[PDB]
Amino acid sequence: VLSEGEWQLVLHVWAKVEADVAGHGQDILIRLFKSHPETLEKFDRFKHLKTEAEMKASEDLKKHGVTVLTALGAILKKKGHHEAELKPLAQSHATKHKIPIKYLEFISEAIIHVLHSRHPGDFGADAQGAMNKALELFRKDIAAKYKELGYQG
Ligand code: HEM
Repeated sequence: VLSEGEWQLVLHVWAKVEADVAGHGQDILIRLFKSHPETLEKFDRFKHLKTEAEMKASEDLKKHGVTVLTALGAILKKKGHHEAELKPLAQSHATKHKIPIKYLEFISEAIIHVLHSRHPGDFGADAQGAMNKALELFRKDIAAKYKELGYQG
């Protein structure tokens, strides 16, 4: 679990991300779709995007970007009791979109990759440590509802 002090740095650096939701939303995705071209093939609305130029112009991504990073916001505030924000996401993620838990790893890798970029003196080590927990945790709760519907895979 995250201790009081552990959620506090998380909730802290996310208070910063709050500041600007969509540009953040931006990079993260470009960092999924770059490092793991496999992810891209999931998004039926985004695969025309060959290059990374194409991929920053496109305004339909940005606003997917906020969509995603809102869903993550709410889950976080609910620190550690989020088991009611999660259920919609776990459901469609398995059944509609047919996503691997391992792409929820790739994504989780890309987030942190980018709050080290856009967030020094709060996203140092100790923040990076709790942050990775609380996503670690995000996927465990996700992964376990997957088992349930039978897509631990
Ligand atoms: C922090 C990770 C993620 C979160 C919170 C997230 C959140 C959501 C939200 C709220 C939407 C719209 C509502 C819905 O369709 O259920 C969405 C759509 C979708 N998610 Fe995610 N998603 C996540 C991770 C992933 C991962 C990494 C992939 C792919 C490798 C993925 C692929 C999809 C797909 C393809 C859609 C359908 C897009 C469309 O046609 O509108 N998601 N997800």
